[PDB]
Amino acid sequence: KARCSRKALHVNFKDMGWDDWIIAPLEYEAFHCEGLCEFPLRSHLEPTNHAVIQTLMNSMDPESTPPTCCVPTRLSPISILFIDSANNVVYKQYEDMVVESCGCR
Amino acid sequence: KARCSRKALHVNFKDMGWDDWIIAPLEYEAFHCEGLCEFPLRSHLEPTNHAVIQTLMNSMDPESTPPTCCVPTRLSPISILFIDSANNVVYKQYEDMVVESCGCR
Amino acid sequence: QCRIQKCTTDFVSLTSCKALRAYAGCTQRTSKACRGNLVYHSAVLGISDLMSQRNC
Amino acid sequence: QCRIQKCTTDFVSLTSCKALRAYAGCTQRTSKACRGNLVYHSAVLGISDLMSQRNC
Repeated sequence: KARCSRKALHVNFKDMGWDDWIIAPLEYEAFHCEGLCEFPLRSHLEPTNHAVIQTLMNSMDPESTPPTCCVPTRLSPISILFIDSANNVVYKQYEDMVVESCGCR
Repeated sequence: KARCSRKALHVNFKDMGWDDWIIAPLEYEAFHCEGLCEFPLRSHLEPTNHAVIQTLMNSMDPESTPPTCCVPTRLSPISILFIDSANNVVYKQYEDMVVESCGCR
Repeated sequence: QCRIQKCTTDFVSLTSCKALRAYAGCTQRTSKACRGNLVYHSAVLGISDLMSQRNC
Repeated sequence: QCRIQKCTTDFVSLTSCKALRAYAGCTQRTSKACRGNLVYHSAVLGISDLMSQRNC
C-alpha cells in the first residue's frame, strides 16, 4: 500500500494494430499514476482545494465521501508521423501523451 | 456499478471548526466524482489521449495497467470572507472549490 | 468531421455480442474520415478485443 | 511565507501518536502566518481527528 506515485507504462503501437497508419514511432513510454491518496497530501502532489477538502472529509468520515484518486496532473506531448485520411504524411504533435507528474484530485 | 458521474458532496465549515476564522459562507455544495471508467469512454467525459490509451490497454489486459480514475475535470471557484493573519477581513476567491464536471484521467 | 464520439456515447449509454456488431458498424460507417483520431482506433481495437473475448 | 507544506511533506514521507505531536508542533510554529490557507487548517483538523481516534 504505497502512495500516489508515477509508475512505468510502455505502449507499442505495432502491438495495438496501429502500425498500418502510424509510421513512427511504433512504441513509447507513457507512464501512469498509481497509489493511495492518504491524509495529508504532500506538497509535490500539489492538489486542488477541492481535493484537499475531500481528503480531509474522507479522513474524518470514510463512510461520508470517497478518497481522492491518483491521476496525472501534468502531461507532455509527443510527435507522431502518420498517414491521414487523404494519404498525406502528417507530423502531428499529440498532447497529453506522457505522464510527467502525478497527484490527487 | 455505475459509470463516472458527479454526486453530491456538502461541506460545512462550521462543522469542521473553521467558523472562528471564516465569516461567510459557513457551508456550500462542492460535489465529487465517483463511478467506473469502463471502455469505451464517452464524449461527455472528454478524456485525455493518455487516458484513452490507458483505458484501452486496461480493457485489453487488466493485469498490465490499472484503469483510469473518475476525477473532476472542471471546477468553479467560490468566494470566502475570512479574517486573515493580520485581523483584516478579506474577500478572497478560492479556485477549484466546486466540481462542475467529471471525467476519466 | 469524425463521428466516433456519437457512436461511442450511444453504445456506452445503451449498456448502463448483442449490439457490439451495431457499434462496429457505426464506427465503420466513418472509417475513412476518422483515420488519425486515437479515439476511433481505440474503439476499433476494443471492439476487436470484445469480439475475440466473448467467442463470437 | 507559510510553512505548512514542509511539515506536511516531512510527516507524510516519514510514515511511508508517535510523531503526531511533532507534526502538530511543526504546524503550530507557523500558526499565525498560515491563518487563511486551507492546507494548514485541513492539517490541523486531521491532526485533531487522529488524536481523537487513537485515544491519546
